[PDB]
Amino acid sequence: AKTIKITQTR
Amino acid sequence: APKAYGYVYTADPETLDYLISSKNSTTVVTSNGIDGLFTNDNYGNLAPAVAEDWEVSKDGLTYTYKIRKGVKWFTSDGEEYAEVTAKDFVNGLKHAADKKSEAMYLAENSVKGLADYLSGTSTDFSTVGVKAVDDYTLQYTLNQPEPFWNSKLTYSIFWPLNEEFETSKGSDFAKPTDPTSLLYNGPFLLKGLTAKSSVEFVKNEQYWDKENVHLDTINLAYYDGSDQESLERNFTSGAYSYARLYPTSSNYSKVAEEYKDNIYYTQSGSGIAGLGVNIDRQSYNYTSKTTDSEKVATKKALLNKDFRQALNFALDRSAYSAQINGKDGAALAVRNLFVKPDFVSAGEKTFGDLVAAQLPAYGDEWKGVNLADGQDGLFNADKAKAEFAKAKKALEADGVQFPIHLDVPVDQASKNYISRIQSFKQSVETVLGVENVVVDIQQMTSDEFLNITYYAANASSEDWDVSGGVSWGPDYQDPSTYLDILKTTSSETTKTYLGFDNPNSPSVVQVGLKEYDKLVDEAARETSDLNVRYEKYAAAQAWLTDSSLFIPAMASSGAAPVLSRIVPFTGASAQTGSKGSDVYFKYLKSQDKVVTKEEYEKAREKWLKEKAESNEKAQKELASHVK
Repeated sequence: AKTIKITQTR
Repeated sequence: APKAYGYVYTADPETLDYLISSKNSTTVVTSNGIDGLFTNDNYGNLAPAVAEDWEVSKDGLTYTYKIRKGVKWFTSDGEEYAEVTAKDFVNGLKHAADKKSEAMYLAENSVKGLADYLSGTSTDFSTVGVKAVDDYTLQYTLNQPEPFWNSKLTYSIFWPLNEEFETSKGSDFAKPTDPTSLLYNGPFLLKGLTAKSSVEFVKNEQYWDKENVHLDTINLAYYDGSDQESLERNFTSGAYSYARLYPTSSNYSKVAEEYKDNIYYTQSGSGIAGLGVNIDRQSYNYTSKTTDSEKVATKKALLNKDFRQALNFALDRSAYSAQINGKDGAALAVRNLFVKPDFVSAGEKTFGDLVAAQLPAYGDEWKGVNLADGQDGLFNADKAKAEFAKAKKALEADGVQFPIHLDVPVDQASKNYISRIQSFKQSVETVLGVENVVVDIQQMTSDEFLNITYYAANASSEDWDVSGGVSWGPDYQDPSTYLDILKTTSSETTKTYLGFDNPNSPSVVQVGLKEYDKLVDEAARETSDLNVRYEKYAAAQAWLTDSSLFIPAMASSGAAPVLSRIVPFTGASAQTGSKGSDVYFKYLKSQDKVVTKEEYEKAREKWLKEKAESNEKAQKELASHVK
C-alpha cells in the first residue's frame, strides 16, 4: 500500500 | 464520551473503490465498513471474519472458506440491503480485474487463470480460480502453494462487493464524497465524507461481531500538517482519543512536563519511508533548473550508481528523523533497508542478517554494515565522498557540468516535511559540497504536491528528481510484497518510487533493473523451502541496497512519542494488510483517563508473553485445516 509521508500522525 | 473515537486523516481519498485502489487514503475510509474473510486479533493472528471456517488441500493449491451465515450488507443509513455470500467475493475479484486494480500484483500470478483473464486471453471469468461453490462456500485455486495466502485476505483487493449494488450505482459507484455510493458489512457504517474536513463512521448495530466493537462513533478531522500542535491540543481538550507528539513543536516542553507520566514510545512500523530517485524524469513544471544542460546533467547523474550511493551515504538519518522526533528519540525510527530487517527470519537469521551476508560481494564498503533498525548503519561521510569522487570522474568524462541540481518537492503546508527535506538538503550539501550537489527545494500547495507524488497519474507526472513524499507498507506476509513492486514490470509502483512506467525504458536497462527482476523472480519460484526463499529474496534486497535507487530513511509509522486514551493492546495488531488498528478499530477499547507510561510498559511486557503463546497456538492449529 502507498501512504503519504508529509504528515506522520502515527 | 470515551466511546466516541476522535483523530485525524491526512488526505482525501481519490475513490471509495477498495478493490481498485492501492492508496492508504482509500483504506482509511473503508476498512471500518468492509470486512473480508479474516481480520487480525490483538495478537496478530488471523481471526475469522466473513469466513467462519476454512480448509486447504494437501497439495496447498485449493483454499475453501465457509461463509458465515446471516452477515448483511447495509447502507450508510443502516438499511439492510442484502446477504453477504460467496458470490460477493467472486464479483470482487472480477471487478478488480475488469477495472484493472492498482494492487493486482498480489493476485495476478497466484489465482489460477487470473493472469489470462486480466490480459484478455481468456474471456470468461468462470475460468478464473475463484468459485462460489454455493452461497456459503467460497473456493480459491492457486498456481502454486503459498503459505502466506491467507494473510493476503486481510488486504482490500480480496474484500467482497455486492454486484447488484455495484451495477445499480453505475458511474456513481464508490465516489469519494458520497458514503451512499458503497455498502457496508463491517463493524461501522461510513456516514460522512467532507473534503478537507472530515471522515465519519457510526457503529453498525446489526454487526454479527458487535460484541467486539467498543466505539459508538468515529470522527477523523482533516490534518494537513500546518498546525502540528493541534494533535495534542485536541487530545487535551478531549476531542481526540490519541495524539502523536512532535518534540520539535515550540510548546513541547510544556507538553512534556504536563504529560511526563503519560508520554510513551510506540514500536517502529513495518512500512518504509525514504527517498526515491527519478531515473527517467519527463516533466519540469517544478524545477530550479533553467537550461537544458542542467537537466541533462541531473539525468545522467541519477543513472550513475556511485552518485546515488553518494546521496545514500551522505544522508544523516538521525538528523532527518529528529525533524519530527527530536534529537533524543530520533534513532528509534531509523531504518536501513526497504524490507524491515526482522520482517521474516530463516531460522536464527533475520532477513537483515541474510542481506548483510550477501551485500559484501558488491563491494568492501558493505563489509560490517549494520542494517538493524534503531541506528544509522548507512550514514558515512568518508564513503559518501569516495563514491562521489568516482561519480564525478565518470560524469566529467561525459561532459557533465557541476553542480548537480536536484529538485525535491515539498507540500508547503507540512512544516515538518519541509524540515525533513531541509535536513536532507543540508546533509547532501555539507558532505558532498554545494560546488558538487545542490538540493533545490520546490515549495508548492498540498494539491500540487499530491498530483506529482501520491496521486501522480503516470511517470510523466513525477515532476521531481528525488522525493520522499510516498511510503510503502507491506500487503501480506512475504518479502515479495516489498520487492515485487520495484520490478521493471510493476508500473503502478515504479512510477511512484523510481519515476518510470515503461518497463523497457533505456534508463531502466542502464541502471541494471532487469538483473533485479531475475533475482526477484528466482526467489518467487521457491515455494518448497521458506528458508531458501528468504535467502533468495535477500539477494534481491542486497542488489537494491547497493543500487541506491531508493534511499531508505525511517519506519513510515511508529517509533514516536504519543498520548493515548486507548486501553493498551486492545486493538488489532497487524504487520501487513488493511485490518490493523491504524485504520480498523474493532476490538479497540477506550478509557476515561490518559494512559500512563508505566501502564503501557506493563501491558506491553504482558502482551509480548501472551502474543508468543497465542501465535504458536495458532501455528500448531494450521494442520487441523489441511483437508
